[PDB]
Amino acid sequence: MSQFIYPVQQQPSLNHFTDPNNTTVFIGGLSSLVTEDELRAYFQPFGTIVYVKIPVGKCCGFVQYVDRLSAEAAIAGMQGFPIANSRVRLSWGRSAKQTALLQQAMLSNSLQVQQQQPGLQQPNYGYIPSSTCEANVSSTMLPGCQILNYSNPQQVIMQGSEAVVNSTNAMLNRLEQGSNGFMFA
Amino acid sequence: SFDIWKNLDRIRSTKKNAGQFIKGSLLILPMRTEDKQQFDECMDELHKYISKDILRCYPQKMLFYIVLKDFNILDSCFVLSVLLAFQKRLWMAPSEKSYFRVPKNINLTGSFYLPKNIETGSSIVEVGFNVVPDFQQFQVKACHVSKFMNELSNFFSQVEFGKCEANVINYFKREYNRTYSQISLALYELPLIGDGLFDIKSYISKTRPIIETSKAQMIKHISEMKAYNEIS
Amino acid sequence: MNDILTDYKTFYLTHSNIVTYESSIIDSNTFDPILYPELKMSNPKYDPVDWHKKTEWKEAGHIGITTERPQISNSIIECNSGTLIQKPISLPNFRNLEKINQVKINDLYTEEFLKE
Amino acid sequence: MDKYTALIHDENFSTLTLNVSRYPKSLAYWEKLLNYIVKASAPICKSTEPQLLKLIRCTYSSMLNEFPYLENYYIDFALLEYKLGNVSMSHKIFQRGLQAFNQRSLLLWTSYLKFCNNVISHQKQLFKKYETAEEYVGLHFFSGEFWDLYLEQISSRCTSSKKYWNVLRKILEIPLHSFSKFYALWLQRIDDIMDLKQLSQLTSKDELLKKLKIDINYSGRKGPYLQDAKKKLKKITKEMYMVVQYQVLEIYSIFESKIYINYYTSPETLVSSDEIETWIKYLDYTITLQTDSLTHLNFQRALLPLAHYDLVWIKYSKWLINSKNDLLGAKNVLLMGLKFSLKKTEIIKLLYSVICKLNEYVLLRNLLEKIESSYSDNVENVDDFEIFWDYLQFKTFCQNSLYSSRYSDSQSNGLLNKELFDKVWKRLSCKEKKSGQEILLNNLVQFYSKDTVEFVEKNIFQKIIEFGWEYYLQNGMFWNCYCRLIYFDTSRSYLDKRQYIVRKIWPQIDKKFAQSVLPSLTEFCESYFPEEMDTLEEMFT
Amino acid sequence: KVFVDANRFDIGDLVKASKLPQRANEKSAHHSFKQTSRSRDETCESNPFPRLNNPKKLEPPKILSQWSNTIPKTSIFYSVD
Repeated sequence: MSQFIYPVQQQPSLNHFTDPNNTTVFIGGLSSLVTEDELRAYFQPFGTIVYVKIPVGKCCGFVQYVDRLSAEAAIAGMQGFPIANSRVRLSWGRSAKQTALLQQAMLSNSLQVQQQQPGLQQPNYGYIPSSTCEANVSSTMLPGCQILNYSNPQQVIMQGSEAVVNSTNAMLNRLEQGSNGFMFA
Repeated sequence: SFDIWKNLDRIRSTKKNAGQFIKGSLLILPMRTEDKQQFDECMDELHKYISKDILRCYPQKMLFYIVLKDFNILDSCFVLSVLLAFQKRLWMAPSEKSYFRVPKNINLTGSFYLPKNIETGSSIVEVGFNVVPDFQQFQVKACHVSKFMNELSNFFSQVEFGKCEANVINYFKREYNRTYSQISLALYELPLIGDGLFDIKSYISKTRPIIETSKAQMIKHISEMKAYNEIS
Repeated sequence: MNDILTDYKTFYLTHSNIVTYESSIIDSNTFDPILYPELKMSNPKYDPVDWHKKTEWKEAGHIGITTERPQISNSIIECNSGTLIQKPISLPNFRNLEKINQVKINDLYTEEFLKE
Repeated sequence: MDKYTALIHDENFSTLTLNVSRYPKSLAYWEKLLNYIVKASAPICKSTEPQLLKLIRCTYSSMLNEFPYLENYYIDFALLEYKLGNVSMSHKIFQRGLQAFNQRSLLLWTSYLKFCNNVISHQKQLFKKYETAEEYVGLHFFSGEFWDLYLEQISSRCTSSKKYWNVLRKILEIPLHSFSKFYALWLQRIDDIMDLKQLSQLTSKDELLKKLKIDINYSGRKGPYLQDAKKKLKKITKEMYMVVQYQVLEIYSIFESKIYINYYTSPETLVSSDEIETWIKYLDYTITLQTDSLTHLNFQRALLPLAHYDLVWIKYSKWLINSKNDLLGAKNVLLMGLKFSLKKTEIIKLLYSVICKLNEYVLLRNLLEKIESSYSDNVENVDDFEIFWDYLQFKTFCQNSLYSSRYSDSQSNGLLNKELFDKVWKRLSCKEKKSGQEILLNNLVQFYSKDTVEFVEKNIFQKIIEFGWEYYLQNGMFWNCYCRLIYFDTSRSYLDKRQYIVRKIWPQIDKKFAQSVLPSLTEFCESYFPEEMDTLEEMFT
Repeated sequence: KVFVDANRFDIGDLVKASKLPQRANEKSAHHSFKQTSRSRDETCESNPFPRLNNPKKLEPPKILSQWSNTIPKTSIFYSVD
């Protein structure tokens, strides 16, 4: 036979660490004084967030981004940052239903098998990953512009030129209003 | 002390053959002014000591190319100090109107170019990613003047040049003007992107179905991701 | 923090001048009020001021999963061949061949949450 | 008539030329126009019409100004100029094409060296071109084909055969896609060693004796001593292979399996989101590894599918700013990114701030003059607000620094300068056609001094009152900004400002507008005047 | 124009001259493939979106078969298919 052959390798068995599609972030070490909106305000600018939830009393939370890129920017950006006087340990975690399935498999100790988080269905042309929109469009769809984006919660909206106004506009709102106390987050 | 005659004598004293000229030596400093008149006044006050052969000024037709040929190591200190402190003092301390005195709070910042075929074997750092094709750009940052005089001495004491052509200066002028002409044209193309110069009509009928199916894949991914997450 | 930096940039540009700005700069911190808000826009723990025992190296391709990589200790791929021809090339020194199959994972989600 | 005039009086040449001239950036028009010109020369020869050849050279060179990253057309224009006979112009076309890519391109270096081989005929210089090519493009993941070119030139030309070992030992450490092939060459080329002195080809004498315990000057029976030596060197190669195989299989499995498009297409092509994500992650990996030749090569290698986006122009600029500490480098990256990218607003913002840090304010004045000149001295009327607002902030910085203040306590008059205030009023006067009205009011509020508050109150608040513009009067943010202007005056006392807001301002707004104004105005009131919150509620019900 | 190698400007005529007299066409009819030549007149309008199922992945880097147990046993991520 020939001296050059293609390499072959074993699969690494699919937990939440070895899933390439996993976009949810386990934040651990939460301070129990921090709400879901206050944590959303921390993890918002890294991407668009499918959902943010905090288990009652369990001193940990989850943030589920839309992209893998956004989530890795989150884990690199906010690692050991003190959210309300307690340093925060970030890692990959699973969802809510997947966690319920792992706990019911942990009681019966039967299998503990995970399944893979869904992917977008490549190729997508409009989407530039890790890019956020806050709120009559005639788009020419030329490439530098961002034709498509995810609506904040959930829907698919086309970004425009006008949105760089709206974010700035909303920004001045939470500099003023949140200063007086009407949103702590 | 912020007087350049005092530093120039200070560095004539102690720098181990600071008078000797470097063979094959070429420094090009392109600078911009918004007043032609006061800049020409500075070049007159400069040429009274610099001499016509060693230092030249070529105006592009505001941009002025300041070229040093065959300079001594001591001579480069004097010229670059006067011109960089002038370029700064136009904004910082406009009232003082002395050329050979650098007022306090001026940090000298700028860039110069040397020919590419120099071998060097701090405060003057060579740049990665240089726009001019056959020249090397160097940047000087935050030098008091006492520190900048010292640093130019330690820089041109080491560096050693070789064999540039007679008309290398015209080549630098031509290439510099090409790059800034290209970026000016790039700014004039800023309003014109949609359909002024692009055939928007035929583009849109080609990428309309693609963004439509991409949108459908995104909404189907949102539903599929809710059905993954929710317990129900 | 993103709001404070954007509004203070707009405030600083509209309300101050080049004299105050160039006095605000000292290069011992490399703080400058126009560019430093732009660089630290989304990096909360930004400061401007052996790189294989760091945890940025160890989990470079894959985040959360840390592995010691085999690497050649004296590696000549920076050297050009014209200077490599001058004198004879040393044999390679190595590092971490034993650890190519061991990879470790700091599974906080299993321990702190499911196992509680 | 000749073949040129038969070409120039063709009906097609008019339409093809004219479509290119209408739509410069669309590139299918340029390719149809160029293919038609070249095909209407049935045989290209040294006697074909010199007017027609001059027309061909003008067409290709203008296309390579419009689209400077098309590698295949730099090669094709060089090969056409070769066929016509002058190899000097083909040299200059290859070097022009290498210059468009900052020397960092594998296809142009590979083709320029396969060309150069035939026509240099000076050996030191031909090899110095390979040593120049290797520092820019030699660490490319697909750069195996370059190293094949360099090794076949060495093995034909050199008589000594030490240069082959010295090149191949370097190639052994690069994590190339085709890394094994050069391991197989080293293994065969070790296996054919026929005595002890040849082992000084491999490394030095002292390293063999000290590290591997082989003596080359061993005199004795030399057969089994040589077999032992070859077994030891095959082991040390096995460990080096094992390192490089880990590198290459990691890079392939995460990153290079995922990128499908490696070349520039046209300013109208889109890239899938997957490839944008893996290019961003693959650049992050490269920046971690800290090989600067390879980081520059990978940014240049990444700009090919997505030159026209701007996320990598920004990213490459940021890497030069904070990881290499180089601002002139980052200015040159962003400045070149103006040429390529279609969006340009984020690049201009970041480039303004890079220049301001570099203390080069005259260049900032020239870029502001070119942006006001690009909109015909009429930036106040631009549809996209981000251009106007970034322009206006940095123009205000230059303007406060350029003209001394008119107001007390050295309070630099930002938007209250007759050059800038006229632009702001001219954009405020369009009322709904323009986009950014509340941001502009909300920044005009911020003056907080008696002289400044009086000017801002009289010129934009009283005047939009007396003109009766219904857009501003029904809008809650107008009244809120006006109350917030007066309330934060450091001059006026508390009873004075509460008196002014409740007694003078709040009657002026119409009662038809209450349903539009009361959400915002309440939000002022509860924030600062809880006591007067009855009065407001009584005034509008 | 660069990679077909029959349309190049340097060896385009030479590949044309190199073919053969081709006097036995029975070998040409015995080989029943289509020849499928690439013209020089192609523009970028054809193939607008290359990625719409038209390409296949890059082939993995080949390794030495004698050293095939050198490889790490399991890959890092779980790649389906």
